[PDB]
Amino acid sequence: MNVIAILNHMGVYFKEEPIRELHRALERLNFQIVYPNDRDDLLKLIENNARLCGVIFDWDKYNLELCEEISKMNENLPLYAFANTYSTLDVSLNDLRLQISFFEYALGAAEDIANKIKQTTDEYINTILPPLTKALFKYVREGKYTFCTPGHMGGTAFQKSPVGSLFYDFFGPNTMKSDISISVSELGSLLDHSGPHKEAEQYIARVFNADRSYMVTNGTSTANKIVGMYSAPAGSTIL
Amino acid sequence: MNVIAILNHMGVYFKEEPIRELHRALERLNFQIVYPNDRDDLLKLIENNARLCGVIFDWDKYNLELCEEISKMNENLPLYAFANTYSTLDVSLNDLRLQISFFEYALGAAEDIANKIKQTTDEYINTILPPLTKALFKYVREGKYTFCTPGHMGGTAFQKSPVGSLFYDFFGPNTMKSDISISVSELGSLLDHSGPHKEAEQYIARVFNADRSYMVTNGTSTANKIVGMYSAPAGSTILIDRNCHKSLTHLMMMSDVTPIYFRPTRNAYGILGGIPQSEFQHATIAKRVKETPNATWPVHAVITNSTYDGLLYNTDFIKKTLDVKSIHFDSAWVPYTNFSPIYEGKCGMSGGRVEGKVIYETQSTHKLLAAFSQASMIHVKGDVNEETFNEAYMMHTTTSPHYGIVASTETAAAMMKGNAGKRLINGSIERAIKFRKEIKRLRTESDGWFFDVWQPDHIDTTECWPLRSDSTWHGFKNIDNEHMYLDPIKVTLLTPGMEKDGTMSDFGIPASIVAKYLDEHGIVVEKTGPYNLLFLFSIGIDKTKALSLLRALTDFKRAFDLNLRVKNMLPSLYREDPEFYENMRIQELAQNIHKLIVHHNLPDLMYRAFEVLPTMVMTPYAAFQKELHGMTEEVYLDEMVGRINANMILPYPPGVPLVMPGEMITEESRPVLEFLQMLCEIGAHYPGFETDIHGAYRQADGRYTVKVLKE
Amino acid sequence: MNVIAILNHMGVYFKEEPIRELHRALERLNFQIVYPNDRDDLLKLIENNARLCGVIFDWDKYNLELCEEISKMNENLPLYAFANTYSTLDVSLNDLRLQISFFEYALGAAEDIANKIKQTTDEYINTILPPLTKALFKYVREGKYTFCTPGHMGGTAFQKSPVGSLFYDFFGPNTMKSDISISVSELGSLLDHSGPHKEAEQYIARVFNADRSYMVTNGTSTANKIVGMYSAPAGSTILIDRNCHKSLTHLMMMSDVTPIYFRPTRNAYGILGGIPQSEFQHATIAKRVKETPNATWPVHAVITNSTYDGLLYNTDFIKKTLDVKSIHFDSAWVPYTNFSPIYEGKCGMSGGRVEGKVIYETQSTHKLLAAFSQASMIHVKGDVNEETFNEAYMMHTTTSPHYGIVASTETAAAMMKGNAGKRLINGSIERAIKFRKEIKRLRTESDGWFFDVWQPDHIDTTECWPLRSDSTWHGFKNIDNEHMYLDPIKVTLLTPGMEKDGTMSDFGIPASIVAKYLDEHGIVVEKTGPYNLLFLFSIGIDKTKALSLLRALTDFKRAFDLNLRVKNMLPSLYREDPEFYENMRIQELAQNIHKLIVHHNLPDLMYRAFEVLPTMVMTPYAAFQKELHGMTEEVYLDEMVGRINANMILPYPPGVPLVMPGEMITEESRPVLEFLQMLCEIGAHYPGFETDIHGAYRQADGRYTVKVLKE
Ligand SMILES: *Cc1c(COP(=O)(O)O)cnc(C)c1O
Ligand SMILES: *Cc1c(COP(=O)(O)O)cnc(C)c1O
Ligand SMILES: *Cc1c(COP(=O)(O)O)cnc(C)c1O
Repeated sequence: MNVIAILNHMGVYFKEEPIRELHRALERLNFQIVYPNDRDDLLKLIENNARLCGVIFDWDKYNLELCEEISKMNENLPLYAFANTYSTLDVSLNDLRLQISFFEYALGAAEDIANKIKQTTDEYINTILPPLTKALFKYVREGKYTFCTPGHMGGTAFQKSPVGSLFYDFFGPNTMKSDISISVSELGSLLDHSGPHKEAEQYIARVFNADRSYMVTNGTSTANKIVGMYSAPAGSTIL
Repeated sequence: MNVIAILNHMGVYFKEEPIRELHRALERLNFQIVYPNDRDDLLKLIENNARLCGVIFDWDKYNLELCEEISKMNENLPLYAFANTYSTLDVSLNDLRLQISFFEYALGAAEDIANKIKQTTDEYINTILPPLTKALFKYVREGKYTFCTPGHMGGTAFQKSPVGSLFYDFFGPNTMKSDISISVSELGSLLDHSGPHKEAEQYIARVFNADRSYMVTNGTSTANKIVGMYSAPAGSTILIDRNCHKSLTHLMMMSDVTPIYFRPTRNAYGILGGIPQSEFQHATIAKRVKETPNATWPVHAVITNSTYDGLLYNTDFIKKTLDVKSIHFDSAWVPYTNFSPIYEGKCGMSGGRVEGKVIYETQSTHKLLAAFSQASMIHVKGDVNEETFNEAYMMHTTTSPHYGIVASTETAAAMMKGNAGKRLINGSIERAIKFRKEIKRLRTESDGWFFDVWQPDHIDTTECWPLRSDSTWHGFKNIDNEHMYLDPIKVTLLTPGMEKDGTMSDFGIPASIVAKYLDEHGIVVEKTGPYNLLFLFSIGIDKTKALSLLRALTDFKRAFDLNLRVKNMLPSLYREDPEFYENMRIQELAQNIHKLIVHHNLPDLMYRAFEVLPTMVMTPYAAFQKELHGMTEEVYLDEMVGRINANMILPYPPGVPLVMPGEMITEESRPVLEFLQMLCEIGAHYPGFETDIHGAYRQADGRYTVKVLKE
Repeated sequence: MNVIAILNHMGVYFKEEPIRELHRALERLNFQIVYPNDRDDLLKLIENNARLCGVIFDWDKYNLELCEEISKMNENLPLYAFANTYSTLDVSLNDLRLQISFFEYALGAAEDIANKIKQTTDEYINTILPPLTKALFKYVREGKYTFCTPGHMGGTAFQKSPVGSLFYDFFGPNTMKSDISISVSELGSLLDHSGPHKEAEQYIARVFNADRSYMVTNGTSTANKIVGMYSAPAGSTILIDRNCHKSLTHLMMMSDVTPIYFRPTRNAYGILGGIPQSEFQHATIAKRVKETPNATWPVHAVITNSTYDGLLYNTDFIKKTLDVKSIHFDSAWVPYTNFSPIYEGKCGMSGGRVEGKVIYETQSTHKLLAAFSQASMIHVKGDVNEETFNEAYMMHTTTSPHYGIVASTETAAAMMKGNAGKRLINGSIERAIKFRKEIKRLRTESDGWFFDVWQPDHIDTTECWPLRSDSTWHGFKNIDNEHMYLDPIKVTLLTPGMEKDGTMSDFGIPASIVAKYLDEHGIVVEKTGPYNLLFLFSIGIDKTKALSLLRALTDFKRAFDLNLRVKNMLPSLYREDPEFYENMRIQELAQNIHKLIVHHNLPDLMYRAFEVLPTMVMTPYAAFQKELHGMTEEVYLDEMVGRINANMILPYPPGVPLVMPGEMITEESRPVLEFLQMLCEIGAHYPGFETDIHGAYRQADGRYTVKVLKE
């Protein structure tokens, strides 16, 4: 997730020069820059490419041809449209879910714009991800809780055995660090149904239209036997 | 400041080759080179980009299309125009302030041209900056004076402590070196009023049209106490306005004076109007003198122009009818009524010197300008004693002023002179009027309810809209004509909830709910409460911050029409009480609060609690003296009829004082006490909307207690 | 803060290879790598270099030589010690605050180690900083709030004007972004005393040993007015010291109180001592009450501890003999009498809570510490009312404080906490005692006259030298034992010119000539005049600024013994009058001024003028009321016997008040007027050394005029 789109070329210099200054500032924080062509070019960069999170275009050029087609696909994609002096909204742009970030064409302030894009991108990551997954990714980058199960502890024992180094370098460092048990306080437990695990049951049942949705960790073949041991008395009758 | 512009391309080689040689010479001295396109390209590099100082163009190509448009934006802007053999000036280029530097197209002399541009740029910096700020910047680069105050001495002690290195590296090396005191000879002292500080006081008064002006380093709240302690002896009489600030109340509590409160006008939405013209008469002021025990002739008058909302007065009528030798205008919200033709004769500085009188103003600096906090001014228009007024200024200013704020106080005045400063006031007005038209355009075309702007039906003109007597938008009963004006930059948004006659309605959304939604995206509401919203459109609000407010208003209608949840809209309000705000939606909360306003009747109790002034027993100065002795007690809110309060009641909403410290609530001020008991019931059922009254302490049962004086 | 230290070299390859791999990984996250030599090399990288936060060393090599010396300086300093297989702790390493992070020498895992160092470094930053400063740094990096105050909003308006870009590019981007008001929820408000501002009052009072410490944002001159406006009702009685500051005089002119002036001790050199122990008795205070009309029992006492020269008193005797429920200590020059064992029982905060009394102190911040200007504190030691004292603090502090100074006020209290902060107090004392020994060493070994330090004959000890009764260095006649102390960091250089008995000599150089000579190299004398030179040896004076002062003193003896010209020695004085100072040398100017002091008799006319007290007719508050009406006139200096003055006379030298506003010069105070007429004659012959008296206006003939009240 580091693709920034810069659509259209006004042909002037006071608008393209800030783009050239921003081109060298976004690459310092690991971000790919793409230059789409016409309106149909930007539409192909959203359905096909899924690692996009930034769309830069002139607000006084396509204010109704881009704010409608993008909202039908991704209703939370951060838009980095650049407005002008005589810029305004439209009456047909009220019932659309968008995230437009306005800016200007000022020289020297390209460094401050790069910090706002990185902060806005972090807000999009924290929104599309559930709170249970957010706690797992944050524990890897921020988490030094030792003396906890499992025994590998993010792949510590694999760095001592020669055969264990081949199994740790196959998946990745972030793979073994995300394999933790219920030995963490800020993540709760699955059997306790509290904390992040409590909000996960309400987030799945609401989207899938249900009242109480669980998470079976042994496939469907095991989940069928859980229901069968609830409404089947001894010597009764099942269909 | 290192941007050099090279406009156009002649196509020839004897003119473009010196440009290529100069391109490699200017980069050696840290200068950015830009290549604009046509004539409209260079015009966009001045209004948007402010770090530009060099314009290179052919003189025999655009000698009239560039020398006129640039002169309308900046006067001292250097113009590095290249002339030819058959080149001359124009008759239409005599009354224009420009700085044209001629050169040639000689090869090999590109190094000598770069030295001339660097010196010209240095002369531009030493000219547009005031001598006080210029001497401060030169002292940092050239200044090795030791054994001086403060103790940090440019950040010397911070390099020895491990924790001090994090605080020094945050601001910068040039930040701590500029924080010096009066231990410098070539910069003078602020209390001495000599040297660079003497020329700075005469420069600020010339920009803001005044005779003498000081630099208060403790905000406007302190500047109001310096003037009040100059024309109000012990046992005199002052004419302070009712809509006073928290600092203005302390002025009455620190001086043994007998104030006379006025009766400003107001409507039903809570918008503070103004003082009628009948209160400024001679028979009206003299009538309240005999009725008030221990009161002589008023020798000072305090007028809050403008108020907290943003409604100017008419100084052309006050300076002639009001017979007060010391008239004060608390200009804590209009530090710009000078550099615009639609603001002539609206403030105290606009006009001439009034004989036998004097005008005082406390223009705020860190409010609607661009400077550090705790900065104010004292504008004096008249003939006052210099040896007497100087002693009153030292009673509120320390002997070691912070030059980091003093340099910014004068900088805000230097940013206003010239065409580059006039476009900041007019630029904010054009962006404000444009935002006013975007609301009326998205109101009729929309399908449903929409926000409204407290403005007349005709806003095509570009001036202050007068509050006439044949209009229905202001809603003021019996208002004086040509006395109350409207501030264009002070856009007052009205939320649907009330009618045009002052009653209520079935469908309505309070302004307190919208204020919480704006804080989520990052919008701070200045004033909120019943059905009104206030925003600040100063010179710092550019086109990005202005358009960000309209998008947040359109998103509130979408989330309300679709009936969303509180958790999926207001995450900050959900964290206050997740149990109560669980199964509650955005339409259930907006309708339950609206029914409480109609049931408790807010517009009627608020309008009748501010007009009837409570009986003032003693002076506000005597109320604070009894508190220091220890004769104070805490009683309940329902048990206080006939007692003398100790503090000032500042209920939110709105934001005006209710009972002054020293008054008594008798049988005449009955609706005054009913306003306090009404807010305690409406602000106790739903979390997040608690009652906010400065003076009422919350206990453990819900009943608020106030501090009164013992009998 | 990005210095990582790697000590020693094992010589093996399995330990040095991970060091080289980590060298290429730490540089990717901006970190400086250093390689010290032996054990003494690492110790020099902590005291001198404060930007260090990482020490890498072998655990099985120096487990006891490094874990003890480092803990004595910085306790929270992270230690990246690398252990081995057979590694263990020590019994002598239990009572030491350390942060040891164990690692291995695994290849390829250098990337994971770099992430742990960056996370550990972030923990050190989020620990040594107070929560109020932590919220300010996080708001700059993370903050998207629009429509806030002030109008600049981190420098938005400065990017639109050409003159505004020069003021924004000087400080830095992070400077203007940290200047926000009380419009932020996650930072609280200063007037509300909640959130981060609530924990800041408990963090400063705990370190400085207090119960309620506030943050004044207008210097010490304003904090003294808040204390006086709390325990001094109208028509009461206060015990203010005679050697009061300019702000302390205005406190008496703003409150209708009856002050009682003391009679501190003094010598002939101009160094004022302190209040004797006989003035604190019950028979002395009650005697002046009956003699002074309209005066009751004193309820507040203002004690200047220490004075302007730096002389500590004895609080162990005042808190028991002085029967005042509100004893104030003006600690504007000793913000460190707590972090050293040689300062116990010398201030009001040292010790416990006095039964029935309260201690109020206004310790300065931008005087002898490291913070922005206009910063002070209010220390409360006792059981007082919180709701009553809160109203007095809001009468001098604006509603929109400057967080750039508030963050620096609490930072000064955090830079002194811990052993890393205590080394700055003890380090400044060791550098001060060393400077005192260098003067006596260069005095006897030299050939001729040399400067002298006002210190006892025995300075081998490291403590405050008491002023005994059997000594001749202090010169105070009839002084109380164990009452007056000496500040070691307050070195007073006594220039030759007077004897040890109080009379005059034949060969000497006044201190006024030396004061201007030090300014040529960049040294400003704090206090000069007769034959004294006061300096400040705070934490800002490092080993470079201390040694530079002695070198400038040795150059004055060389230029005076060789008899040089004024033009080739004092170029600043020569530019004032090149015609008069043409054929004049350094010996002719030094001998002519010395004869004028003996002729006019300065020590006798100064010791007798400041000793007696003029007849106080009315209170200082009533003197300012008559000035506002306009009954003030300007009379000559020779025509004022029997009149009432309006301003305070502050003659230079020395720098202490002479006549308070509201007193009368009759037949008893005859030497008082003789001191003013003597300075008008000695300061008129030679330019540059003119008479400097705050209150006397210079005319066109030479005679100074003062402002008195009309009869
Ligand atoms: C495939 C299948 C299963 C097994 O699914 P798993 O998730 O692998 O356990 C169970 N029931 C039915 C009807 C299936 O088709
Ligand atoms: C905001 C305001 C003040 C306080 O301004 P500061 O400069 O922060 O002291 C004082 N008076 C009025 C009328 C105000 O609106
Ligand atoms: C220097 C001084 C002051 C003034 O200090 P500021 O912080 O600049 O206001 C006040 N009182 C005393 C005793 C001083 O020495």
